[PDB]
Amino acid sequence: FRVQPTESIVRFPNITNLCPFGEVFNATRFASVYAWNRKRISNCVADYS
Amino acid sequence: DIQMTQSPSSVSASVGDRVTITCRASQGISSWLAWYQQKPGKAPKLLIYAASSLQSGVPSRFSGSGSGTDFTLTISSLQPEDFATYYCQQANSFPFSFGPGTKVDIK
Amino acid sequence: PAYTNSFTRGVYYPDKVFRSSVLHSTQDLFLPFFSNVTWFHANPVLPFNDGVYFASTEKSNIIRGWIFGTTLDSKTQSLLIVNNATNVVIKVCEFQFCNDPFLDMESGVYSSANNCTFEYVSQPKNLREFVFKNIDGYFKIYSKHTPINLVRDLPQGFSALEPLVDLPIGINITRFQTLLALHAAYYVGYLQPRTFLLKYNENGTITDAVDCALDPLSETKCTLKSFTVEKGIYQTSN
Amino acid sequence: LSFELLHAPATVCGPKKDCNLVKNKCVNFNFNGLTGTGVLTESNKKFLPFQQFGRDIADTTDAVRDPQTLEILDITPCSFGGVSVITPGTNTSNQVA
Ligand SMILES: *[C@@H]1O[C@H](CO)[C@@H](O[C@@H]2O[C@H](CO)[C@@H](O)[C@H](O)[C@H]2NC(C)=O)[C@H](O)[C@H]1NC(C)=O
Repeated sequence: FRVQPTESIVRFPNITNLCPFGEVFNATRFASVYAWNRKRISNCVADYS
Repeated sequence: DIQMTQSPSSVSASVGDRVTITCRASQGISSWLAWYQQKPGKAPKLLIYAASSLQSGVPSRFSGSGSGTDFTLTISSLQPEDFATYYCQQANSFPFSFGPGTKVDIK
Repeated sequence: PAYTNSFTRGVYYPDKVFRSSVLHSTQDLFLPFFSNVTWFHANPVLPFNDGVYFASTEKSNIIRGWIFGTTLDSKTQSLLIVNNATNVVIKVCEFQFCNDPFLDMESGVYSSANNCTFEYVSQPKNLREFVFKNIDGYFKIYSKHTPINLVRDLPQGFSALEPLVDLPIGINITRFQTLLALHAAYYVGYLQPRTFLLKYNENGTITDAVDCALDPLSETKCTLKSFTVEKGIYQTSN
Repeated sequence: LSFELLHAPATVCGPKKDCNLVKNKCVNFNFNGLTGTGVLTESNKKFLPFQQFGRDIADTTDAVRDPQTLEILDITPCSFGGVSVITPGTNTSNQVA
């Protein structure tokens, strides 16, 4: 006699410091093509969903 | 969120004087600013935009100046109908914030 | 220089496992019991042979960081672990330095401003003990603050060093030197693979350990997996 | 969006989703990389701050610290065993226990 597992759970530390893409894709004023602006996003948790 | 903290609270002057109104910001609104004239009992009107420009119709005595964080509006030939309050609306960040106001009186 | 003997000092937690009333035996890098450790009193550059045991009894804050590297130049990184009055900075940067570097801004950062990679700020009468090792691209630091008073040599007792933080630098390190606040006694000891018999109490804190290679009695203790043995003859090794 | 790879460790890396914590039921668990099957229950064990999970004498994991909330959970394997049929013999009756 053996009982089988019913669910599967996963636990990971709190997701913190999400990457600041919100400013890049939502900024009110973008730049003209000749002066394309470069933003080095670093040290962050990025979700592309 | 950017707040307008223009320094002159009120300026006392008369006809044929010189009045400078300095507007202060908190981030990079370098070239996105407008000025408005608010006569009591009526809606405001635009006279200066982009921190350096002249609206089609306004006389050639109100001049905008300044770029970056500080912004100054100067008048050299003050006229009685110009006596009102002035606001420096921003245009950089989308939630635009108006100014406090600056009353000018008859003295 | 001067030679002093470390009497059962330099035992840290080899892993983050909680064990209660278990006489665990582990194989890792430990400072051998009753081994001579060089005494310094001034501070030249030192090699990094798989690990170093740093102990300083200075009551002031003159000792305020360390540097690491193998062929330190502007092309290779270096470990800047200086200790400020309120914080620390972990500056792994591709820099070199002139002779006699220290902190009074730093005396070594005059030319140490080249191609820096990663930064971190974690850490802000008694003895400071530190163990440094760099394995599989991970740099591990163990520290303990034990109150010692009116004793010349290292105190006779047991103290387990707890880890502070592991950093993924992934660079080569061969030379080691401290950054003395030049505006001075500290001990150095080296770690080589040894077999230890850690004894965890009911709270998970290590209380005593046995060096399995010091003398035959210790090897007998390690074989029986106990800290006490009874009358008889025991076969231990070959 | 221009990504780039280098020998240095990655600083921008994807998130790890989590499921809500359940207890008193035999469920597969993945606590920060620890994989196993058992029943999770609240524990009174006292962990040192750096220690993350516990092991028994036989080097079998028994206690794990939840990552999101710093609490200790006891791992107990869910019940198993054998089944035995007690009979008085088919020559007398077919009723069994
Ligand atoms: C991880 O995130 C959870 C979710 O907010 C945190 O849980 C809260 O923590 C605060 C801090 O004490 C409590 O006041 C709340 O009551 C908690 N809420 C829940 C639902 O648990 C948790 O503290 C975070 N952990 C870390 C280490 O940051």
